[PDB]
Amino acid sequence: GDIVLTQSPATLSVTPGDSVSLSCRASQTISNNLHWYQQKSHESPRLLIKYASQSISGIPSRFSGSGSGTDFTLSINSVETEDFGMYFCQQSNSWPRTFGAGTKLELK
Amino acid sequence: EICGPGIDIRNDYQQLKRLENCTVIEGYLHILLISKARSYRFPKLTVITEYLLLFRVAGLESLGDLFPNLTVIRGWKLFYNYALVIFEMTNLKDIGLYNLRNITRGAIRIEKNADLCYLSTVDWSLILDAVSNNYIVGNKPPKECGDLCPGCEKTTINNEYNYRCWTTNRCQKMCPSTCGKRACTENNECCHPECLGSCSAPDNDTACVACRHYYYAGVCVPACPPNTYRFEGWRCVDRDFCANILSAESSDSEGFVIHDGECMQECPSGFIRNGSQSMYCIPCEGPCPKVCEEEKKTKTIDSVTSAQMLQGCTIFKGNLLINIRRGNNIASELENFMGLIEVVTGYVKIRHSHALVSLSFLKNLRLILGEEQLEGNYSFYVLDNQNLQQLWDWDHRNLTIKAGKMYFAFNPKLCVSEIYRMEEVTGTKGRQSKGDINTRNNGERASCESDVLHFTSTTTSKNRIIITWHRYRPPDYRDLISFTVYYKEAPFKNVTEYNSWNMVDVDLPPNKDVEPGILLHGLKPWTQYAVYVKAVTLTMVENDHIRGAKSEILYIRTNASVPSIPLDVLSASNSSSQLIVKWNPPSLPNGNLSYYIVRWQRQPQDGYLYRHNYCSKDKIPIRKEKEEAEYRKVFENFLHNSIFVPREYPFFESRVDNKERT
Amino acid sequence: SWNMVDVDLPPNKDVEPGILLHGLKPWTQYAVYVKAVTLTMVENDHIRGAKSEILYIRTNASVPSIPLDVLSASNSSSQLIVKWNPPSLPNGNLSYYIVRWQRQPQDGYLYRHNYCSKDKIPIRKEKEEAEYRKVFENFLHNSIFVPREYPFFESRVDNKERTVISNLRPFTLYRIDIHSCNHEAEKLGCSASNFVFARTMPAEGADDIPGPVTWEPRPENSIFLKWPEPENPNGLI
Amino acid sequence: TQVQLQQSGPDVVRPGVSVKISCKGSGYTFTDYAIHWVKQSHAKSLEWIGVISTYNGNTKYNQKFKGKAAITVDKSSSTAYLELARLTSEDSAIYYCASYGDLYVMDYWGQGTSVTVS
Ligand SMILES: *[C@@H]1O[C@H](CO)[C@@H](O[C@@H]2O[C@H](CO)[C@@H](O)[C@H](O)[C@H]2NC(C)=O)[C@H](O)[C@H]1NC(C)=O
Ligand SMILES: *[C@@H]1O[C@H](CO)[C@@H](O[C@@H]2O[C@H](CO)[C@@H](O)[C@H](O)[C@H]2NC(C)=O)[C@H](O)[C@H]1NC(C)=O
Ligand SMILES: *[C@@H]1O[C@H](CO)[C@@H](O[C@@H]2O[C@H](CO)[C@@H](O)[C@H](O)[C@H]2NC(C)=O)[C@H](O)[C@H]1NC(C)=O
Ligand SMILES: *[C@@H]1O[C@H](CO)[C@@H](O)[C@H](O)[C@H]1NC(C)=O
Ligand SMILES: *[C@@H]1O[C@H](CO)[C@@H](O)[C@H](O)[C@H]1NC(C)=O
Ligand SMILES: *[C@@H]1O[C@H](CO)[C@@H](O)[C@H](O)[C@H]1NC(C)=O
Ligand SMILES: *[C@@H]1O[C@H](CO)[C@@H](O)[C@H](O)[C@H]1NC(C)=O
Repeated sequence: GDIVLTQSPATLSVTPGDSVSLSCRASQTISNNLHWYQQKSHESPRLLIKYASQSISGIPSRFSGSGSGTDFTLSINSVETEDFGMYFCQQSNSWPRTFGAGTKLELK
Repeated sequence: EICGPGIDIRNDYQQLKRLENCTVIEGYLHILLISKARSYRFPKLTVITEYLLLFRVAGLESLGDLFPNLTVIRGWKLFYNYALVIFEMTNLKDIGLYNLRNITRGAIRIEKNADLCYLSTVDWSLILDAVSNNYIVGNKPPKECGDLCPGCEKTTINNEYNYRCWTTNRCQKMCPSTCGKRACTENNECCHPECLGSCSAPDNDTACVACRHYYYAGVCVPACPPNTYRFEGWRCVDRDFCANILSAESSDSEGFVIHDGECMQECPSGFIRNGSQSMYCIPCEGPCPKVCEEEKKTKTIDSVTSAQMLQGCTIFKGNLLINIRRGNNIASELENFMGLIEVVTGYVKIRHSHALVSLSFLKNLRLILGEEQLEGNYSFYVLDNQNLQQLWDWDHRNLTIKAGKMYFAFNPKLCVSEIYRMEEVTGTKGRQSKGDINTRNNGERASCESDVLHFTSTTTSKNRIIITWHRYRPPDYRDLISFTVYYKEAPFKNVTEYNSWNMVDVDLPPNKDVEPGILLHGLKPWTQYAVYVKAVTLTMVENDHIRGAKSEILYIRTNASVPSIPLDVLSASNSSSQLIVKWNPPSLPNGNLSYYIVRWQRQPQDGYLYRHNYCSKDKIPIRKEKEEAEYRKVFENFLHNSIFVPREYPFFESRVDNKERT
Repeated sequence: SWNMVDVDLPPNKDVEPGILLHGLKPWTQYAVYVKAVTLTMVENDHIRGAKSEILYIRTNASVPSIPLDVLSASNSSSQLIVKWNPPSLPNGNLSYYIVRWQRQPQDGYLYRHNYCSKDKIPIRKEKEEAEYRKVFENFLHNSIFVPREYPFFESRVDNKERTVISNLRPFTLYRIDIHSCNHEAEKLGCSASNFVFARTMPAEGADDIPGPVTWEPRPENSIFLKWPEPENPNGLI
Repeated sequence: TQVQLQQSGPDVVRPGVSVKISCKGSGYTFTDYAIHWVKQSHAKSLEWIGVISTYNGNTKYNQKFKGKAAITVDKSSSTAYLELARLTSEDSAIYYCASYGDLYVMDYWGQGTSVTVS
């Protein structure tokens, strides 16, 4: 069947300056084929992390990906006043491509 | 401007406008059923990978009217070994491709063009390679044409030498003798060795109309740069290009693979995709696994064509529904397609499969899961199989049903004990209900434990075999007993029971002192036959203990006979005092050939010849519907009454112990 | 040689059991009958099956195939006989054929060349190729023919596969388009054309001088022979 | 880099009508990159619905959207199209155009097209 991505927690109330870590777990084992996206309010989602870990030219050094297999984590060292948005993880090893439910990073 | 991966222009003559900007056509080009009614000219096009096809284009007089600058037809993929097909082109007068230089692969098919001239005026031996396999028939006869080049050069066709030209105004461009295999500019200055066709400038990589090896960044490279890969058969693309290519949409369509420095559609034979849908192929040991994915969640195998879709699959992402009412050799034909299926993600339903006496065709199937199960949580569900004698559950096989139950009903020839032995390996002992497996309507006609029929004596001839077995008293005194002899030609012993078996029914003899036997009529000399007898116990009192009798498969070979004459004796002389001679093994050897025995006798020089006065003659001699098979058979039958027992001119005799040559 | 398929009784009681047949030949009578499979939990008492009558259903008609092997000859000037074979897949009742013949122009140039300089003046009177020719027959389905420089003449042949064309110019080439229609071709459209080229017989004695030769003395020791031109030559003088 | 994707304007259509969304490429080789389509509604959130290969024209759809969506391309105009027939109140969402990546990652995203079914 398909691959479902469960992102926990669904919402994180954070103050600018706190270090936070997001989690995106998968039903089947994805090994390395997971990607991350940031979507601010009234914008389009932009790519953050290619293939679970390796970052993208342009995104700040605060964003870092981890995990391999079935459990993946996205870390943010010191959240800034701009990083407040909604974050997704993208499945990418088996058709169809599926996304996570989304984790909202709102202001505490 | 690359256009592709395939242009198919038809019907609408205005649809030809898709070639306004194309300089290279990646893939074939089809111009069909066009009815021209201003003209269209495409000097941009120069190269066409794969083939070019033209069919029933009305109004077009010459190919130069469309593609005057066409130089190279690569023929990477051919239209049935043809790189150019011009068929039923009306109003066409000549192949106006006066800039065509090299056709790299394939032949030409020019057919049914009643007005096509300038065919013999083209030296196709210098534009293509396989001139022998070209097909030029049905065009305008050269006697009624009138080919006249304007007024150029000329060369040799067969033993003839005549002028060469493409049309009435342009001639056939050729290269000077000094360039050899290289190409030349219009001004006859040699083109860079990696070039092909013409040149914008002599001896320059970036001034080539077409590269002969590969192309990248405007350069004719022999091989692709290290970070690029061969795409199609003329250009090099990077890795990010083939990560965006998608094959034709299918049930299991995916992206392209990078392998051996080439970017192809699927991994080649003997290779499987590394990881999870990655871009690279990894060598797979022995048989490479092919997981088969289908849109229909429950694949129904109700015919012989439906099983062909599961050919070579190792794992099935779906459900199997077997429903085989008819079929003779399907027991061995299904084993060709499904014999490699090992894992089924869903359930398996054997419904109304009257042709199946067993499930042995599902070899290697060792895992059944239960992702989806029939109503009532069933992963194995057989129903109404009036001839299912046994399952594929031999004690050698392996099986594991992860989740689900098993339901058995209305299978009369299946022994109820066989399905209890299934849940041992299956691992579902006690998981089913009380009605899932019932002795009613299941095993009603099953004859489980049987007796053993013992052969007593066999006698062989060259065509007859007498065999007798022991008298068999049935288990019940009131049963009527009869026998059935199964015999068939078996070259070797691995034989499956009943199928092209020959059967004859012999009765138990009335006298109790004589034992039942059978005489076989006309058999081939020295031929191994598989024979086994089976008892027919018609029980007046049904069931209690249904008990049949079956014998072991006895292999009897008939006697040997006189061999046939050797076939097609041919002889030649490579040197004086030597004679080579070869032949073929006889039609009916009737045994082991062992050796051949050849004899050669000197023949006398012809009578007379010495007598005639050859100074008076003018010529002195020198020396160096169809039932004829039945005719020659009559003369082979004559050669049986005369044999040869081995030991004016004398015969010399030698034995050839192995080969058919001496 | 019966084809069998098992369809189950639908779960919803308001919908009735049916079956869809996949790939059948156009305009072909099929014998169909359904049979019930009653697996009785309680055996015998009254073994009772259900059987239907043999229903004969014929599929629709489609565009016919092109006529097969068009051959043509000329037994006389201004006449052209032409025979063919019925198409491979008629897909209905053949009804009639529709043939067309177009005059072909005498070859371009030919008038241009000075044939007193030439040495030869022209005159005129393992094996999967079946799969190869099949590909070109599949192409002729996207284009049909709806019936009603040189003009086309059109005639209907109502029965046979032979016809003779009348009123033709002697020793002239002709394009012979032959189509095959059927009873439903008035809405489906008549089939494509399998064409052939044929030239008529030469008009006997039509390419000789029709009058006497006259001569007139001219300067030097010269003679000017004058003669009339043949009005209707065989093709061209 | 000068890569950008421009999608069609917002649409407010009645139920049962067909609609298609445009997406024009710019600043990059349009024939070298595939184009993905993503449906973002209030429920189900981001739903990948299909990808089209600009080179050959072939597509791969999500089975949840095969009978509903249709992805086409225009090589000359450098524009892809996402057709949606028999629109329902469920399909009322914002659809996104994604390219400049591959069949695995969606690097660049269009501004999105708002489809509202009244
Ligand atoms: C057209 O070009 C091709 C490729 O340039 C020629 O193919 C050659 O075929 C011979 C056959 O033995 C090979 O030995 C050569 O290596 C091939 N060439 C290359 C560059 O590999 C082909 O002969 C050419 N045809 C004509 C008529 O010139
Ligand atoms: C067919 O072969 C069998 C042996 O396989 C022959 O039986 C032999 O017959 C010879 C007679 O010359 C006896 O000397 C042998 O003792 C026999 N051997 C056995 C094992 O019985 C049989 O005769 C052959 N058939 C014919 C027609 O010659
Ligand atoms: C196949 O033939 C049947 C008739 O035998 C066609 O049914 C007719 O369809 C036309 C539509 O133009 C109606 O006007 C008629 O009233 C129909 N007749 C009957 C008896 O139903 C059917 O349409 C044909 N199939 C196709 C695909 O054209
Ligand atoms: C071809 O090039 C012209 C510019 O000369 C352009 O307008 C057109 O869109 C291109 N493509 C086609 C199919 O004509
Ligand atoms: C029997 O074995 C031979 C050789 O091993 C093989 O050629 C043949 O196909 C086999 N036949 C069967 C029915 O197993
Ligand atoms: C005939 O040849 C076969 C194959 O080598 C061998 O097994 C058999 O024993 C031979 N028969 C005799 C009588 O030598
Ligand atoms: C086709 O021909 C047969 C045989 O003459 C005839 O029985 C049938 O009615 C014809 N069909 C039509 C539609 O005229």
